[PDB]
This record gives sequence, C-alpha cells and structure tokens, in this order.
Amino acid sequence: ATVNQLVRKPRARKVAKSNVPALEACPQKRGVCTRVYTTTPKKPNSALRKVCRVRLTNGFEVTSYIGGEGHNLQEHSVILIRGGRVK
Amino acid sequence: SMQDPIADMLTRIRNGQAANKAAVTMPSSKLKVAIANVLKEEGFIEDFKVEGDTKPELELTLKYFQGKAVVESIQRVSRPGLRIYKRKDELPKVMAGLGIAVVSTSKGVMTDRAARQAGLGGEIICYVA
RNA sequence: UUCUUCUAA
RNA sequence: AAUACGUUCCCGGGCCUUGUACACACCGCCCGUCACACCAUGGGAGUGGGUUGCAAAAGAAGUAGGUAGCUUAACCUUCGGGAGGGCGCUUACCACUUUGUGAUUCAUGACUGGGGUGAAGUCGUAACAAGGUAACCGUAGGGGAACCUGCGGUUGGAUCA
RNA sequence: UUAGCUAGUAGGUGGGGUAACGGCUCACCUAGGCGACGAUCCCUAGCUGGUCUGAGAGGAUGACCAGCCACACUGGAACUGAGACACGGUCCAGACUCCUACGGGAGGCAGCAGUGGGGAAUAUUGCACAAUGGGCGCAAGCCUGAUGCAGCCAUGCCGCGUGUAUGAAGAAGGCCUUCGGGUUGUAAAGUACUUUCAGCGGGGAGGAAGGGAGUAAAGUUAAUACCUUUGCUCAUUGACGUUACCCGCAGAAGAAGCACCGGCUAACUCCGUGCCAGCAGCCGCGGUAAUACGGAGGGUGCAAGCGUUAAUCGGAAUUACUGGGCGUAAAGCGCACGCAGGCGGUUUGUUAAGUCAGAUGUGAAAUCCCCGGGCUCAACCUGGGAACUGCAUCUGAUACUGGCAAGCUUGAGUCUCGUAGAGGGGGGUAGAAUUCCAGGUGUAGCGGUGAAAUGCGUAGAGAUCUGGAGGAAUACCGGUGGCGAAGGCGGCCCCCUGGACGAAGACUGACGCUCAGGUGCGAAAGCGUGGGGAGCAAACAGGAUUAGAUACCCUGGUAGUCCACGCCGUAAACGAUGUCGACUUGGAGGUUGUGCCCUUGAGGCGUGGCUUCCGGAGCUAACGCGUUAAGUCGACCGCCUGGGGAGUACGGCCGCAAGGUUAAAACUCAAAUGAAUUGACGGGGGCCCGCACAAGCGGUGGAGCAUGUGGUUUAAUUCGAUGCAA
RNA sequence: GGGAGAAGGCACGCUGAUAUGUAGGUGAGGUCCCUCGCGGAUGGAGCUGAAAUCAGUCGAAGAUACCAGCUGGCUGCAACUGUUUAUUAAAAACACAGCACUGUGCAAACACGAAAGUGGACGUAUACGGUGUGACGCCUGCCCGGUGCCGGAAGGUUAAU
Repeated sequence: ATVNQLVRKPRARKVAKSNVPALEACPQKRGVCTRVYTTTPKKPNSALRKVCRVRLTNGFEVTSYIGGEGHNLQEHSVILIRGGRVK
Repeated sequence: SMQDPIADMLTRIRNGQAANKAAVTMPSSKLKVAIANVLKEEGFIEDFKVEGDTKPELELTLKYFQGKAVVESIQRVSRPGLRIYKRKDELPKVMAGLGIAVVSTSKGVMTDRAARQAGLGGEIICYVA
C-alpha cells in the first residue's frame, strides 16, 4: 500500500463477468427447442420442474426454465428467453 | 534511520501530551524553531527554550488546560515520502478552521488563515488541533 | 490387552 | 435371617474443572475408495479450420529509365534535316498468384486424468475429547480406501504425593 | 505464461527527389539504433469536446451535436487539377451480377428512399427548394433525397385530460363475520353544475423578410447612354396549410391501466391446493389450516403507461489517491547480502529547478453551472456571465525540497585495551555404553507381552569374568543458559578463523536507510559417485492382535542414519509478528560488562549490553500485546482481496531425478471463517451419592400350568399401551 | 554435442570496365648499416595472381560433358564404431564400455604340463580369474519348499584299519 508500490503497480480493480453469457449482452434471444422434459430440483424442494433444452441463434445449447403452470411446447419450436437463474 | 526531524518532533509532542509531561526536549533545527515560534504565538505551547552551542537543543513547555491537554490532535501532512504543495485557494480549515494548519511558503512559516490574508500558497507541513 | 457404526423433514 | 471390608471397576446422578470442529446436542459431528448419476475440464494417435512469420517464385496495370525500330500539324531550316513527340522495345518497382517450411489460435478426437456435485448404496472409521496409536508440517516408502510408517520440526496437544 | 528488437536499420558524406525539410531516395562510409520509464509481439479499438454515474475522488462511456481521422465491391496503381490517389472519375487484377448474334460487353446504396438477408429490434421507392445555404451565371436563373415538412414507434422527455359539487337509504350486490355486524362506500345511483381536449362548424397571425420588376434623383462620364448608389410604385414569393390562435356545437359525454402485499419494503383476509401444482432479487415458502402457490375480496404503489430482461455506475471503504489490511479471520519472502531504485543529519552561501504568486496567450462552439429572456407554462429555444480544473510564455518570490559549493559531529565508520561465549573450519584425543570376536566359570532356560508367540538356548545360551575389535554419540555439568541473521551449534586439546559488547580516548566527516531484479546461506528426508556401517531403523519378514489388521505390539531386518565431494532448495524454516529509526507508566528476574563507596562478608550506590516473566496507559473483533509494542510515529520492501476448484492445470524456468518455481481458468456453493459465551459431551481431571458395585440371601431363565404381548389364523380374532418409564 | 548437407531457395557462361593485373604473393637493380655475410634494413622494377562489382553479350539451357546425396513422416529391435557362418544367412547374433556376483594373500586363484616347469606376472586385492547382464535414464518386488553353494559339529550313519 506504499505509494511507490502503487506507482510501480496500479490498483487492479477486479473484473466481473456475466452469469448470463449466452445472450451476449442482449435483452432477449431467439431459440430452437431441442428437448422438453422435467427435472427434479436440489434438496430443500421436491417438484418436477418443466424445462427445455434450447438451441439458440448463436449455436449455443442451453437449458431454460418454463415458467407458469402448463404449456404447449414441442421440440423444434421457436421460443424466446429473458434470463434469470433458477436457484 | 533518521528520515525526518519534523515527524520526530510532532510525535514527541504527541506522546508527551498523553504522558502528561511538562517539558519535551529534543535537538533543535532552524526549521524546528520556525515551527515552535508559531505554536506559542498560536497558543498551543507555553514556552520553548532553544539552547545548545555544539548542538542546539529545543526544550518545550506543554500547555495543559483544566488538567487535561490542549493539543487535541497533531498530524503530518507533507511526509518525506510524499510532499504536499497546495495553492492559496486549497489551504485547508483544520476542524472547520478552529484548529490551524502550518504552511511554509516563501514568506517563511505562518498559519493558513494568515497565508490566505497573505494571498499566497505553499507547502503544508502539518495539522495541529 | 481388546472394542465399530446410527440414513433421509 | 445372612451380610455390608470397602468405592478399584460397573450403572446412574450431582458438584467443581478442563478440552471441544458438538448445539433436534457423542445414539454428536465427521472421511475416503468404490457403485450409480450429473456437471465442466486436463491429457490425447490424430483431424479440420483461421491467422501469420520466413524463404523464394510471380510481374498485369501503372509510372520511371533506356531504346535498335517504325513514325512524326506549331519550332529551327540548305528544305535536305534539327530537336522533340508517337508507337514498340527492354529495364526498374509492384498487384494478382505459387511454392515450401514454421508459428499461433479455434474446432474436433477413440481413449484417458482428476475435479465438483448427490434427500437411499458398499467398504472401513482417519480427524473433532488424551477421538480411544495426541495432532500437523516437510520429505521418503508402503498400502482397496480413508491412510500407515520412517526422519526432522511445530503446539495451533492432555496428564502430574 | 510477449525480453530481446533493428541492416536503410542508426548516423554521416555525396548525388537524386519533393511545394517544403529529412534513407524522402541512392551511393559510399560508420556501427550504430532501440528496449525493463515495456522495446518487441499478441489481443481489442476511430479519437476528443462530451455523455452517464458518483458528495467528491473517481468509474464507465463516445448513438444523436461538434472537432479531427479513416474508408468507398476487393486488391492495386497513377492520372488530372491550386487542391484527389477522387462514394457517385479513369486504368489493371479479383470476386459477384447482368447482356450478347458468344466475337464480346456492362456493373458498385456504408447518398435518399426502398428490397432481400441477418436479427430481440430500429420508420415512407412520402411530399416540397417557400426559407436557410451551396454550385455556376452580370443578372434572371438552374440544380441540390444538403434543407425544410408530413408519415411511422407510449422510443424518450415534458404539458394535458378522461369531469365538478352534492348525495346514507351508509342502496343493491360483492366480500367477510364473534352472524351482532363490518367492508366495498360519497363510492355508485340520484341531484345541481361544467363543456378543456378530441370531434364538428365557422374565423384567422407569424414563418415572406428579402429579392424581383417598372420608376425618380444622385454619382459616373461628352453624356441627362449605360452603370452604380439612394428614394417610389407594381406585383409577389409558403412546401408545410384545413397553420398558431379565435367563436359556435353538444353531452358527462368518446377517453385507465399495469405491478404489488412473508421479511427485506408501503400495503391481508378468505377459499382452493396438499414437497403436488408451484413460487422465487435475496432469505426462503408448498410434506391438508399457505398473509410467500392459485382464485376472490380488500389494500399499497405508479400512471398513459406499468412490468420483466439486458446494459453502466452507485450503494461497495468489496483494490481502500481521497479511503483498507497482513500474531491467529486471505495476507511479511526461510533468512542474509546488494545494484538499479526510492529515501535522506546538521549549518552557511549560492542557485531558483521543484514549489508559490502575478501577468499574457490559448484552452472552438455546443453542453453543464449562474443570472436573464422567449414560446399560455413546462420540456424546449436563447442573451449575458462564470467555468473550461490545463498548457505555453514573461515577471517575481525564497521558507521548504532539490542543484552547487563550503563547514560541523550527534548519525555512520576506524584506531586502543579488554570481555564472554555449544560462533566457525582443520587435526587429534579421551571415557562409559552398545555390538562383535575369543576364552574362563557355570546350567537350563533366555528373551519379550496385557497375555503370549515368533526368536534364542544343552551344538552350553543367558548370566558371569577376562581379552580384543569396530562404529556412533559425547552422562553429570546444563540452566524459562550461551552464540550465530536464521537454518543452527554441546567431551577435552591443538591450529586457523569470525562476530558481539564494554571502557577510556583519538579520528573520520553524513560516509545513511531500505532494496525489484540479482547473489549467497539454508533443517530433515531425498539424489549422485565414492567410503564406512556399532546402534537404530522406512520398506520388508515372522509373531501376535482383531470381524478384518497391508496398523498400533513383539522378534527380525535393508536402504537410510556416519564420512568425502557435489545436486536438490523445500520445513508449523513460527515469535504463524519484514527491515532501521525516534517517543512513551512500571515491577520482578537471568546473563554479560564497567565506575564509585571502606569489599568494614557473599555489601551499598551507579552506569552499559542482552534476555525472561508480570503488567499501567494505550491498542485490539476479542484473545492479547504491552519500552524487545500487536502503543505513538517515521522510511523502504514483500503480500492480501468469499470458499471449493488450486498453489492445481497449461507454458516457461531450474534440477540427475524427485520435483522446485511461476501461475490460472471453467464449474460450483452462500457460505468459509476468527475470537469469545452458554450448554452438552470426553474411552479428560478432582469430590460426593445411590441394593450402583462389592459383602449377602432368595430367585428368574429348565419343567408344568395361570396371565399378558408378539406372531400366525380367522367371518371377526374390537381398540389402545410396546426400551429403561408397554 | 547434435539432429542438419534437415528441409527449402538464389547465384553460376563469355566480353569489357573497375584495375589495359585489382586484392595479394614474390621480388630485383638502387640506398644505408655491416662484427661485411651462404648479411641486415630500405627499396621497389619485374613476374605471378584471386575474389567481387558494374555494363555488355550467346544459346532452349553456362555446377552444360565426365564427375557428383532422392528426400519426408511413424514404429519394431539393437545404444553406438565394430565381429561372423572362406563357398546359399550380416543380422535383433557376437563383441563392447558399463553393471553385479564369486574366487584369490603370491610359491595366489587358475591353466598347460605324469613331471620338472611355464603362463598368470617381473603384476600383489584401485590386482587377477570366472560367470551373468550389456551404454544411458528410471528402476529392479516376493518365495530357501526344492536343487546347488556356504557355514555348523552335538548326535545317527560309516571306509580302509
């Protein structure tokens, strides 16, 4: 913290990354349904969370949670994702 | 070892207040007297007694008020590793001006409120409050 | 001298 | 009736004390193979791209230089020519393009290395109390697995007519 | 985890070249040039005014406006011209598209529209040069997809509505309920009033001023030709346009919706639902009574919008310049050396560099700020101001920091006498022990463990004495001692050698500190050759042990431990506290000096060095530290930034190797963590008690039957209790 | 150290100029010293003579003939230079430096020799003989029951006597 050390080396402010990189700084991105299925969550909760494996515009293959209760989703379907993790 | 007599001086003032001593002595310098002749004038010490022939020794008298001390704070602004040169407009106000800031300009050593009325800035030594 | 373990609210 | 010396041990309870990663509280917490499942990744015979170095090849157009040749309204002029220009010639430079060799980066890759993760498996129980062989650092060896052992160090360890 | 780079390179001379200077180009010399103040290489990028956030410091950012730059199918090249390497010029090569009678040609929206494409997503083959300009022309004019307009999107910022009063029967109805009521709710209904806007109908500025023609006079000239200048008339010029604004008209009319209510954070009930369906920014809700799911009611928040996602700062002091920390919560290199580096005692002059002050220049406009003005306000427009935190120059200033000289001695360093010491190497030398060998004596066991056993013994061990050999370590001293920077160093003697301290002095003149990179030292184990090998001892072997025992135990036993010379370079290398200063209450010691007082004894008064415990202030999250600071301040270096991944991968480096070293990322979690408190627990420690044990006696469990339970069976064997405490 | 002549690419004639012979080599006659010589300096005539540049110039081609390496990538085995089946087999076979074991105290062990004697060796354990392995790097685990070898002398067995 001596200023000579501060002269020889600047304060490296830490660089943070996105947790949602597949959108690549976009609000929403178009996607293609690849597999629609359910998934059991981790220990404190017990459900069958409806979820779909998605091929995106940029070739990314991601999973994205189906909100709500009940849907009409097929594979090979055009959807749109907004973000947000599921805990 | 000896990187400053000034930071030696202010700390010997600082540790003498808490030690409740009446007389803090040290070897004297030309710049040391030029500061010590301000704080008597500004009313933060009572007496300084510069003596010594082969080597001058400055002996101070600490000002105490109502039992406790007068020097509530004593700092160092321009340290030897980092000097401070502020203009006449960037002169500070120690404890909203209630304390004083010792600045050395080309017109010797004075306080900041005198230096504002002198209208010329310089090197800020320390803060005394 | 010897001597182990107790699932998930 | 017998018998009680006694409090060493056993079972339980109380009190002071210490340790402590325990706190639905030692019937506590806890570990690592292994089995299964999930997630990304290392390596990897290779494979397919991208970028670029390097060494040369390459020589369109263009311009510049030279120019045997062909040619040539103003100007000189004996009217013959003079210079110049044109055209072509070749030279210089250089684009396109080619060769080899590297380098770098991405993708991919049978297989393989660990890693992390599990609301139930199997094996043992190492650490937490002196955790029942005090614990741990180095380093070396051994071993299904936690680990074990040797040497040295640390206390971030308990005990005391 | 990019360290070397450069040959026209770098410089010169000469020639050439360009508007201009110059490897600009060429020739010839010279070998220079550059780089750790990051060259080089890689990745990304138009730059600034500004914009956004922030209290500021800063951070991010460059659409719109500007200033600059670059590009124009791609790659090339010149041309022309004052100005081009030319979006809408040429020429060549390429690609693609198109035409062709197949010989050939043509083509460039990153102009304005538009089409396709891509995409989460971004408008009309819109109109009009009236104004503002721009090009040409004497003018008139001509052109302008520059420009002014309209459409298009709640894209944003503003301004405005969707009425106002009254109205309790607290209406109906809804919801809820203690069934009493409550709430919706003055809300609506009703009553009175208003007509903004939109609509409709009618009216009606500014942007149109200039200029243009006809005219008059003056100037100019021979001119009253012309022309120029200044007055005068005729006409104008509007795309927007049905403008801005003004009156009628009619009625409450035509005009409100999203999000939210578990806490965080403003606002709850009811019902469905039952770890399902789901919810979810976080903590977390749902496993039949959910304020967290879904619905309803009610309420909260906003509003022509309301939400979600994306994206940036803030909060975040969470990189701490302002404004952090490193004893144990992440973090001080294992120490020492030392260059560059940064930093500097004291005093005098000098210098005026830094610094400060003043003055000039510039810091474009816009923007922001301040004071105004204008649009009915506001948004917006705009006047003036300040500001633009700078830089350049000039004039000062002299305290400090430098620069330059001279000094001084406190810092620092010698000289002089001594002092203590496991300080270092080298070579000897002892004495016990152990082992082994040999012998005497002697006899039946020895050894080991909790028990054993493996083992050793009658082939005479063990034991005992005597002799000899060998290696290794050096009892007692010995010490919370000593020395060394640490790592560390332990018999004695000799040889060589280091460091420290003290004492009186003498001298030197600041000679100092720290130190990236570098250099050396650096435990143990390990490595390499040689040697040596008593004891001990990984591995290994046997014996136990146990459910198992690759362990703990035993009996063995090899590397290894020792030496010589080299490599490795890590240790909880710890005081988990980097080095050198200065200040700041004490007490009790240890060790080592050195004065004084009669040493009046092993005494007292001093004065040093080093070290141990305690502990005041102070500090600390506490624990603690506490003059040897974890107190107060100085200088410089090293390091830290949630946990796992991980000091690992991948490269480099070094090494014989082992590895050392440098050092990530993906992914994953909302914890990890430190001290300290209260319990609990300990195969922890004390103290006490109980038919708890021991001391006793009788039983149960064997038998038969009674009774109850389980199980089985039944049409049914009703139900409940089920360690102790059924 | 190498790999590596890696690979790959460029120049090559002749004539002229530079310079009608240059760089260089050789080196007289001169000149001076001279202890005067089978001298030393100086001095350069002479001869001899590369290499390069520049500019020409010829062919289809200029290291023109003769002469004179095919390179690259992976892997087996042996480290290598070596040695060999004269006369169908040149290697992975042998040898090898290296490693390990073992023997041997000199009148050595051992070998050739009925013997004498000689080699060993005019060497003396850092020596020599034998066997196995075959550089270098990392290494080299377990079993002595068997077969050998070594050590033991208690007892059993037992020759000539």
